[PDB]
Amino acid sequence: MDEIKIEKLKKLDKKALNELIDVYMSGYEGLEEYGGEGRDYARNYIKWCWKKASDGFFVAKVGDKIVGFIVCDKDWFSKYEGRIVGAIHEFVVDKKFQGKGIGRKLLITCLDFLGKYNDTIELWVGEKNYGAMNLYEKFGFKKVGKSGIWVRMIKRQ
Amino acid sequence: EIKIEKLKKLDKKALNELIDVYMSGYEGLEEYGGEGRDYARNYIKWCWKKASDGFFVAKVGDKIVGFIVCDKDWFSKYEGRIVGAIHEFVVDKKFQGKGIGRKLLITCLDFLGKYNDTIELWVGEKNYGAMNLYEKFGFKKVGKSGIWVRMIKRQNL
Ligand SMILES: CC(=O)SCCNC(=O)CCNC(=O)[C@H](O)C(C)(C)COP(=O)(O)OP(=O)(O)OC[C@H]1O[C@@H](n2cnc3c(N)ncnc32)[C@H](O)[C@@H]1OP(=O)(O)O
Ligand SMILES: CC(=O)SCCNC(=O)CCNC(=O)[C@H](O)C(C)(C)COP(=O)(O)OP(=O)(O)OC[C@H]1O[C@@H](n2cnc3c(N)ncnc32)[C@H](O)[C@@H]1OP(=O)(O)O
Repeated sequence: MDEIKIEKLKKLDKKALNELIDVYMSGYEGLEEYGGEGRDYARNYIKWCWKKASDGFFVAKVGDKIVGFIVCDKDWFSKYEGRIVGAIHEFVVDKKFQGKGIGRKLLITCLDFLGKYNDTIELWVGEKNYGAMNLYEKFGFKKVGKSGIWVRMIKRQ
Repeated sequence: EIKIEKLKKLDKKALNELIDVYMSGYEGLEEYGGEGRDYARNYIKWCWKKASDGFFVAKVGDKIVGFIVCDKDWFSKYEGRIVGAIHEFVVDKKFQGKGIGRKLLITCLDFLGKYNDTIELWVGEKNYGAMNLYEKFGFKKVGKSGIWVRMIKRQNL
């Protein structure tokens, strides 16, 4: 059938950005409280993620279309850990492609990538996002703090 | 650093290195006593003959420290069709807990994913460490025969 290919996004052209935005909007539908409203919010955040961590921008593809992506930052400073750590800035899969193990593949790819650089991985997830938190805990992430509607999770080597 | 590559030839050097890894991971095959290496040798040769194109090794320098045997042509009567299979997967104890297994499994899934939508494997009933790792990669327990548990990873449409 169709292969789920995980690869580093080589470049963020208007075309790729458009696809990422569609995936983002699709995946965050219903979770606007955390994903923001409108394609503009998505466009700006994705561009920021690319500028900050293009080296760890992985996309899941089925054919010629991107169906999900994860942004891994090997150079993130955490005031909580008081040092440079790994971070996941974004992680989303097209709604139509969710529940098929694609997110799992992206997360494993992320852990393998960051594992070469950091002994700690930090992330923030919405407090109502029990689904994402369940996935993270299954991979060793633990809740360690909060900030408003956001929960901080960490994984140590 | 760790390097993952397809084994191109099962020569004397590679074979003895593979036996060393196998013996380490399976704590010496003490039931066989002085013939332990002979049993490991014959099994490795069998794996190589049956699935050489999916025989990957992890190397630290010029020495093999781990390996995985991926079979893209395994008939499973349980699934009632040809599926992908993992015959063996082991990392030298001195090199375990460093992400080598994860790298080998990612390589395995990438390889088999080009041919099969289903991957089957059998693991010891008390091998909680391996089962945990397989479950993180999407494998699910689906059966048992004697002291062996059958696990399957099936990609959904
Ligand atoms: C740093 C952050 O970016 S936090 C923000 C994370 N992103 C989002 O919330 C955006 C919206 N959600 C998504 O895009 C996706 O649901 C993701 C990325 C969270 C998960 O990816 P998916 O491809 O849907 O999941 P995948 O099919 O690989 O399976 C994920 C596993 O995690 C868990 N999981 C995922 N979603 C849920 C859920 N809604 N409820 C319960 N468990 C869940 C399960 O253990 C599941 O395994 P299973 O199928 O064996 O039960
Ligand atoms: C089809 C079959 O072949 S079944 C036979 C499977 N093989 C065997 O039983 C042989 C003996 N075992 C081995 O050789 C190895 O332990 C393997 C191949 C199972 C795993 O390889 P490894 O290189 O050790 O594991 P790797 O380092 O990639 O990651 C393993 C994960 O397992 C657990 N683990 C491994 N070491 C530790 C540790 N020191 N502390 C805590 N958990 C650990 C964790 O869940 C670890 O977490 P992470 O993923 O968050 O880092």
